[PDB]
Formats: sequence, structure tokens, C-alpha cells
Amino acid sequence: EVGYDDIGGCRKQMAQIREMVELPLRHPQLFKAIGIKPPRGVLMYGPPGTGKTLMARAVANETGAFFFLINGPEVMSKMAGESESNLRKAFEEAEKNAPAIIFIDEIDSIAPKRDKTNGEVERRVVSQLLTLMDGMKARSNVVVIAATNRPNSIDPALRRFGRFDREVDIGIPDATGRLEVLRIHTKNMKLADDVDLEALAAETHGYVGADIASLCSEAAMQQIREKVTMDNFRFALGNSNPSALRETVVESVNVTWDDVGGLDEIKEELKETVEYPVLHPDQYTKFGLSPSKGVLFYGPPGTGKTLLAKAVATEVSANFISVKGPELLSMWYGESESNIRDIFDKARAAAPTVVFLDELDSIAKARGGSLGDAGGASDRVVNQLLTEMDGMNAKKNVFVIGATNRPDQIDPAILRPGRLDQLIYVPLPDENARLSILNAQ
Amino acid sequence: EVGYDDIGGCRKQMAQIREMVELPLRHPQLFKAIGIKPPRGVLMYGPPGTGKTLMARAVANETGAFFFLINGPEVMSKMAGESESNLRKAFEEAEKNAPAIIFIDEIDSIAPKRDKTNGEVERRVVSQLLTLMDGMKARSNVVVIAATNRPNSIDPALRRFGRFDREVDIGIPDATGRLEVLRIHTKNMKLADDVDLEALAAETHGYVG
Amino acid sequence: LAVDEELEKEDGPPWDKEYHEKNKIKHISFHSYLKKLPLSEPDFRINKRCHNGHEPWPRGICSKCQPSAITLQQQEFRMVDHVEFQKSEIINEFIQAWRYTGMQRFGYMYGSYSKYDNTPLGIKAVVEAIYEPPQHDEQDGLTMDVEQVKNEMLQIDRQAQEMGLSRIGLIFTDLSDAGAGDGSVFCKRHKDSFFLSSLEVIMAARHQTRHPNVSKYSEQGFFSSKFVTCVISGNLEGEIDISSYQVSTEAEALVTADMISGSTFPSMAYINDTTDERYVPEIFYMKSNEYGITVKENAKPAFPVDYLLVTLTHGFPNTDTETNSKFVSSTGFPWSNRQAMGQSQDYQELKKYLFNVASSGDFNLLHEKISNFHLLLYINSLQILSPDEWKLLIESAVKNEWEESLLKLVSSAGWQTLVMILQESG
Ligand SMILES: Nc1ncnc2c1ncn2[C@@H]1O[C@H](COP(=O)(O)OP(=O)(O)O)[C@@H](O)[C@H]1O
Ligand SMILES: Nc1ncnc2c1ncn2[C@@H]1O[C@H](COP(=O)(O)OP(=O)(O)O)[C@@H](O)[C@H]1O
Ligand SMILES: Nc1ncnc2c1ncn2[C@@H]1O[C@H](COP(=O)(O)OP(=O)(O)O)[C@@H](O)[C@H]1O
Ligand code: BEF
Repeated sequence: EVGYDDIGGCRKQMAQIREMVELPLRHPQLFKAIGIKPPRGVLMYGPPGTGKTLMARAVANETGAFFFLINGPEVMSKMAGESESNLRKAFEEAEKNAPAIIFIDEIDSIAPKRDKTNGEVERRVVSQLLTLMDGMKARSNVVVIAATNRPNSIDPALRRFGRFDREVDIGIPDATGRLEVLRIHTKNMKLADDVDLEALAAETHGYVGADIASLCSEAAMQQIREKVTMDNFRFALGNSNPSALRETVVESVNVTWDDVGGLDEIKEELKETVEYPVLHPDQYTKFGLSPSKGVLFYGPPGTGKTLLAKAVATEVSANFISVKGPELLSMWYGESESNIRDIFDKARAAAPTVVFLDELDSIAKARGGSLGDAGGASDRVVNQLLTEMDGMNAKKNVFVIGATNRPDQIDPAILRPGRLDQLIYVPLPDENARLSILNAQ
Repeated sequence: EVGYDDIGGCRKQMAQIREMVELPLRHPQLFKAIGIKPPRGVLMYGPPGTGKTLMARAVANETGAFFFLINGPEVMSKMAGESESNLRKAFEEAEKNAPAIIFIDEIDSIAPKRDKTNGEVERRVVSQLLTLMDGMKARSNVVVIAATNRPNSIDPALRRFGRFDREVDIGIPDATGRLEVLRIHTKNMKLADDVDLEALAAETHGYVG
Repeated sequence: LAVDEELEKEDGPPWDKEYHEKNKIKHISFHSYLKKLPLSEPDFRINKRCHNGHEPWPRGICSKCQPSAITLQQQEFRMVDHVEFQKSEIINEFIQAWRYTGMQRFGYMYGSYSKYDNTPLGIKAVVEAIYEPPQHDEQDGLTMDVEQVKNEMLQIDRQAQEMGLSRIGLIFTDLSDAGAGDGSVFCKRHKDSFFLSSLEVIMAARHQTRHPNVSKYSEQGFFSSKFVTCVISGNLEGEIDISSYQVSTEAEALVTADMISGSTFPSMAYINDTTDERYVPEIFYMKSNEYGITVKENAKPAFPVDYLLVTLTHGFPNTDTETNSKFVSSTGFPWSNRQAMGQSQDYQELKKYLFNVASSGDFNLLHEKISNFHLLLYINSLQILSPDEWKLLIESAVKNEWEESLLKLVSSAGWQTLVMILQESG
């Protein structure tokens, strides 16, 4: 069995569960004559790549409690009588073998919000999860952990002090958090001396944590196919298909490494702005000032504009998210504004990262009246991305790369100098810049 | 066990629910020869997280009478029948040996509006809930107590005088109703006297107990 | 018990309903009932935790924690399927006590268990001998003192574990002789009348709650106790044939202690009420309407007992061949508590029965005169011999290859002083 060493990285979040289950049962004499009991429920939210079933078994095996997993959509049936007692018999089963962990997963179809009022079996399973957990027994034996991929779709009336009222955050593992992940999965079937594990962690940028655990089992299949080395992990890196680049595929995929750029007088400036806070984090805290956030390129189109977008992302250890110009702006009314909303919180959850904005003139018009060049005149999509740059939130390490053709429609509202830092202009390449670009191709 | 002091933290809505079930029992001689029956059904509503599941257990110790308790969707079992008869088993057991206090919970999920849902069990659960509250000279001993957070989702025929009237609103206590909640679940805890507790009454305001 | 683990290895599916109706089998077995299912004893008591906030003791029993209406169905399985005897003279000795005084008797059965091969994954119950407790007996029935006999059956059960014996059943007689010169008995228990009296179901069901059956698939370590109930009543036409039944484990492990009492009718029993001591649910059963069929006709004051018993088959071993019998020496010795009859004796009966037969003659007939059940309980209750000599007396009586164990028995100083104190006494 495995306990408290299954994943590295996010272990202060697992230590919060360690002081929630084990610490009551290790010293129960400290929790009598203290008054108020600890809470009895944790809602673990985040991307559903990690699964959370591998962390909940690490906690339950260390304390010795029972692990009785109940899947999400299996308690819902179309006969409408056993759906409210398949969950009720689970807590009746976990009452005998105290202590025990229930660990209900995928709370989207089960226990939804009653704002829609659609379906009688969906409105009663909220109340069945309601009506028992208030009278659920104390002293930390029938505790429940929740695994849900969206924390804003469950019922807000569910959380009254005792159902799920200890919120914890699980996001994308950062640098020096994915290194301890591959240390666990390579404890058996040891790699040779040629492959380095620290260079392996620089290749993974924004992976879900369980994807690089399956990357080790994929690269080990290449060694039995050869009959593990550095080239076996390199071939399994491109075939892993992470969630950041899963939704878009353009055949065939290209990954370049022999591009450094012939524009060297701005390459040291681009290393100064977005590459120095992600390499030297402690110096910006000892000076007490925020680092550089964004930059904008403008000039002639096709003159190394997209080449600067991919040469920077290959040199930084962060992932690359690219918008396709006027492709996220649909004719439908509402989700055209939401297409800016879902690409920035994904960038903030994958901090640090670099986003690329291209052909700014087709979306902005810079305020222009209530009139439009095509006729839609939707001034709310420019005000939405006006709010997503600074916001009222934590200052993340997100970087934005602006690219446009003509600086006439440049928007003076997107240009406050805290938003974009440098208004640099790219010229046509000269004769000395042309010799540095022919040998690189 | 909880009691009237452990539930303390509401004042105006506490005296309305206390005299509804204790005053006809501690002093039954004043209703007699007065011409009016006592009120027979409590329906307390409000925002979630207030003590609409713990008010009923609080006067489910202090009166010293025959308490009961029904959960929301456990009565709904798959038979052509017995989803209405288990409701009848909970009322015909509570008929004898006066007095009587019965608490039904989660009346927003079960018993919905009639013309707003499509389920043949839901047409029979609503009216069996009506008929046991007024049948053919019914409502002689029992006093029903409801608890929900969505009063608009229940049936409009459910809030009549014979079944659910004198409904009490349990709102967010902030005008010196928040401070009375602090003195209940801190007298059991060990508190070293180094600060005052009155400054915490105005620090946050969206707290609901 | 080694019998429970031997049937777990063999698979025999054995729970087929269409196969057992071909061979005229009512209920399948206990071990094939295990493999189809998670062995939980159904409880009818009130709860004290209740998973909610209402008080457990006065009132407040919710519908998720309430004993529902019992449909009162028969048990679909049996613990044992066939009880087997070992000698026709042990039954002939027990009915001989009725022939001398006319009134009824009572006794406990000693034996073991083994494999039954007719039924798939069945257990057969082999009895070995009959013990008789002290009793006071009338012509209609009998009920002895409760406490003073339970004190007596601790030490004789301590006296029975060295041979490999255990209390497995009980017997009680009901003859009702007609005229004693033109027939044996009447026909008291048949299809029209009662099969088992309800005053004896409470004595049969209480013996199972105190004799638990060890099961590893349960949650408390005990489930579906293995205790047979035998009765000597009589068949239809003219004989005194015996019958053997068992009580249902779904109710009689729980309901007998609180809400089961004896009525005035022999085919029914009186339902009790707790008046807020515990909760007693409603009992539903069926009958036949005069013109059609009824549905749910009686609530409170009636329930039959014949919904609650399962049938068993008795048997006697063949005369030409048998495996072992282990206890045939005379089967005519005076028993323990036949004080109403004349077989209640002292040192005079040892002069008349054996006197260590033909004192210096032989040992082959002596082995067939000392392996009696009530003989070894008598000479150990005198406790003249040493306890290590009494262990050797066990292997010299019930164990095979007794020849080298018998000569070392009589050559000791323990056996020499018994025949010296017997020759001087009467
Ligand atoms: N950071 C991590 N987060 C979650 N699981 C991890 C992590 N590192 C390693 N693992 C392990 O990798 C495996 C893959 O996770 P799992 O949720 O089972 O994947 P999937 O969702 O593909 O079924 C599990 O055994 C898990 O414990
Ligand atoms: N002098 C040059 N400056 C920039 N890119 C050049 C030059 N000569 C050739 N190229 C190449 O031409 C392509 C067009 O440059 P790029 O700005 O990436 O185009 P686009 O704006 O269409 O994406 C790139 O592959 C780039 O490397
Ligand atoms: N007077 C009160 N003021 C504030 N909180 C209270 C009060 N009485 C009970 N509570 C709290 O309410 C909870 C129990 O009832 P609650 O969950 O609010 O019921 P419901 O959700 O059914 O209204 C506990 O957390 C308890 O501390
Ligand atoms: F909060 Be509810 F009344 F259970």
C-alpha cells in the first residue's frame, strides 16, 4: 500500500487534510473539553485530471479508516425510488466500520443547484444529502471528502457549517512541484545515467500532474518496444497531449527548437521583461515592486511577428496559449464575451504563462462610437478584456504579447502604462539582420 | 442536548414559535371556552444556515412532550403505493396519546407545485399531505412543523389556515442578534480573557449564525 | 467446527429452484444460501442512536429507522436438512419411561455434525445419546424450574467436551393414548390441528439465542443458530412416529424475548404490546375468503405459528452396515433423572449390571459393557478415580484401538479400588 508519498508538490494542501482526519483521531483527548468540534467536510475543486482518488487513499491508509468509494452518476437512476436510498444506504454502510471515508466524486449530476428546477430526482438528491449530514455523528468517524471539477455549480444552500465548509484549492503544479511527482513514479524500474530529471521538469510546463505520471508508463512501453533512456521520454513527451493543447489540433503538429531570432536588440529587452521574474523571484520581493506585465508589437505584418511568438515560448519553461485573432468572436450574443473569460482564468490557474494577442485592429476599433465596421458594434468585448488584465484579484505571473498592424486603432483605454509596459515598434529588416536570418533557416 | 438557551440568538421570532406549541400545553384552560382552536402548523423559512434544522430539536427537549421527526426524501420509495402510506404511518402513529409534536423536513423537494411538475407520484404525495392535515374531522392532536429555504417552490394550497399558517420568518440576525450567537458556543470553550467580544459584533455582517 | 469449513471449499449452481422441486426439497440449504449473497441478522429492536437529533428513549422513531410491517413469510433455507440417529434402543428407552408412569417426559440430545450428500451442500446432524434433566410432569404438559437445571447443565457440558460431544437438540413427548388395547395413540397433531404448540416455540427459540453458531461471514460472529427441535407425537394412522422441526432465524432470534406469548389456541399465539417500552410493528398475513380471496384481513389479534417453522427429516441407520456408532454397550442402564420410575439407584446397581463382568475372565465383553453414556457420567460424578485416569477411561470407551488402552487402565491403582469398594458394599 501507499500513504502520504503518492504525489509531491501540493503537500501543504495534503497537510491541511492531515490536520483534519488524523489529528482528531491521533489525540482525541485534546478535542474533549475544548468545545467546538472540527468541520466534517472538504470540497476539493480544480481540474479533473488529478482525479483525487489517489490522494484520498493516501490519507485513509495512514489513519487506518475504511475507504468506500461511491461513483457519481451511478446513484442516479430512472426508477426514482432507489436514487434517494442508494446514497442513504452508503452512510448506513459507513456507520458500522468507524472510522471510514465516503469520498463522493463528480458532484455535477448529483446534488446540483436548484436554480433550474428541472427534474424531480435531481431536486430530491440535494435534500437527501441535506437531511442526514446535519444529524451526522461527531468525533471524526464518518467524515466525507468531495471531488468536484467546478466549484460554482453545486448548491450554495448545501454549505451550512458542516457539509462542505473547509474549502481547499488544487491547481496546476508549478516549478519544483512536478519534480517530486516524477521522483515517486520512477522509484521502481530505474532510469539510466544518461537522462536527467531536472531537464525533464523543464519540458513539462502546465501539465495536470497525473499526465506526467502516465508519461512514465508510456515511455517505459517504448523500452520494451525497443527490445528507459532519454530518447524514450522525449518521444513520449510529444505524444502525451496535455489539456492546454488538447482542444486545438492542426495537422501536422510542428515543434521547433533551432529558432533564436535575428532581432537581437529587442531579445535582451524581452529577456528583461517577462523572463527575469520567472527566473529571479526573490529579487522583485526584496525591492517591493511589481514586474513587467505586457508588451505590444506593431508595424508591417508578416515580418517576424509570429516568429517572435514561438521563439520566446520555446525558451521559457511556461506553456503557450495563443488566440487566433477574430476566431473567438462569434455572431452569437452572450458567449462571445465569455470567450475572453475562459482563457484568462485558465492562464491564471497555469501561472506562470504567456498569452499571445494578434491582429488587435479587428476586435477593438479603440472606442469607436456606437458604430461598427462590420455592424455589430459590441463595445462589451473590449471592456471585458479591459477588466481581465488587472482585475480585482491576486497579481499573477501572466504575460500578454500584443500584435497589430496599424496603431491608429490602438485603444487609449487599454493603454494605461500599468497594463502594457513597452510600446515598441518593429521595423523592416536591414541588411545586417538579413544575414542572421538566412543561416537560421 | 440542546435547549431554549442553546437556541438563544433570536428574540422576536423565538416567542412566536414558543407560545405556539407550549402555551396550549402549559395553560390549556384559557383556550377552552374561547371559541377558537389553537394554530396547528408551523412553517419557518429563511436563508440557508440559520437554525431551521436546530429550532425543532430545541423545542424537542424543553417541552418534555412526544417529539417525532421525518426526513425529506426517505419517505419516497419505489412501490405503487407506500410513498403515501409511509406518510400515513407517520401520522396514524402520532395520533394517539395526546399531546403531539411532529416535525416534517425538506418540504421544498417533496410536495412541489402541482401544475409545474410531471410525475405521477408527485400528484399523490401532495394530496396525501393535504388530506392528513385536513380530512374528515382530522387535525385533532398533531401539530406539524415545517422547515425549508424555498417557500415559492411548495404548493400554493399548502399554506392555508388549517395546515400551514402563522408562518414565521427567520432572517439574518445583525441588529444585536449576531452578538447573542457568540455567547452560546463560547461558554463551553476555554477563553483566556485578553480581549472584548463586543468588537466582533460589527466586524463582519453577512454571518447567519 | 470443522463442518463449516469443509463445505466452503466445495462449490457443488446449487441454489437452483427448479432442481430442488424435482427431488421434493422444500428449502435448499444454509451453505448454498451463503454463496448466492453479507450475512446480517435482521433486528426488530428499537434504536438508541438513530442518526438524527431526536431523543431515542421516549418517542421519536423516524421512518428510515422504523421496523416495517412484517409480511410473515417462511424461511427459504434450512440450517440442517436431515437429523440422523444411531440406535433404535435409545428412542425405545425414552418411550419406556412413558410406559411405566403414563405421563410425559423431557430430554436433551447429545451429538455432532457431518456432511450430508443427498442435498447439495447440506449438513446432517448425528445424535449420540439422550440426557434427561430433572423435571415435574403432568398429563397435559410439563414445565420445570428454570434456574436449578441451568446450573446443572454447565458441568455436564464440561463433562461432555472431552469425548467430542455437545448439546445439539431436545425432545419432549406427547402421546395421548386412546384405549391401549386396540391402537397405540390418537392423532393430535395433523394438518387440521396445530403442528407445534406455541408454548413450546418460546422454549425452542430461546435455546438458539444461547447456543450461537460460529460464522465468519457475519458481523457479530454468530448467525442462524444450529439447534434442532424433535418431538414424539405420532403419525396419522396407528404409530408413534416422530417429527422434527426448526424455528426461523429471521424472527425467533429477536421477536421471542419481547412480543411472543402463549395464547389459549394451540394453532396461534398471543401478540404482546410494549406500551412505550419498545416499538411493536404490525403483522400482516393471509387467509381464504368465503367467496373470493382476501388481501390484508387482520391487523392486531391473530398470527399463525405455521408460517414460522421449517421441516426436517429423521432417519435411523441400517442394520447390516454402518460407519461408527460409538456408544453401544447395553443401552439399558438406569438413566440420570428417572426418579418418578424405579430406576434411581446406588452402589447396588453396579453389582447387578456388570460387577466388572466375570471378575477375572476377559476384556472383550468388558469393552462392550463400559462404553455407555450414563455410565461414565455416574462413575466420574463419584470422583473416586484421578482425573488423568478418567481421560484414559474416555479413549478406552469411545475411541477405536482400545485394547492397549484397556490393559493399562485395569493395571493401575485407580481401577483396583473401585472393584474393592464394590465387593464389600451391597
Ligand atoms: N500531482 C499529482 N496529482 C494527482 N495524482 C498524481 C500526482 N502525481 C502523481 N499522481 C498519481 O498518478 C496517478 C494518476 O492519477 P489518477 O487521478 O488516477 O489519473 P486518471 O484521472 O487518468 O485516472 C495516480 O496514482 C496519482 O496518485
Ligand atoms: N527578415 C525577416 N524578418 C522576419 N521574419 C523573416 C524574415 N525573413 C524570413 N522570415 C520568416 O518569414 C516568416 C514570417 O515571419 P512572421 O512574422 O512569423 O510571419 P506572420 O506574421 O505571417 O506569422 C517567419 O517564418 C520568419 O522567420
Ligand atoms: N441561535 C443560533 N444562532 C446562530 N447559529 C445557530 C443558532 N442555533 C443554531 N445555530 C447553528 O445552526 C447549525 C444547526 O442548524 P442549521 O444547520 O442552521 O439548520 P438548518 O440549515 O436546517 O436551518 C449549527 O451550526 C449551530 O451552531
Ligand atoms: F437547513 Be435545513 F432545514 F436542514
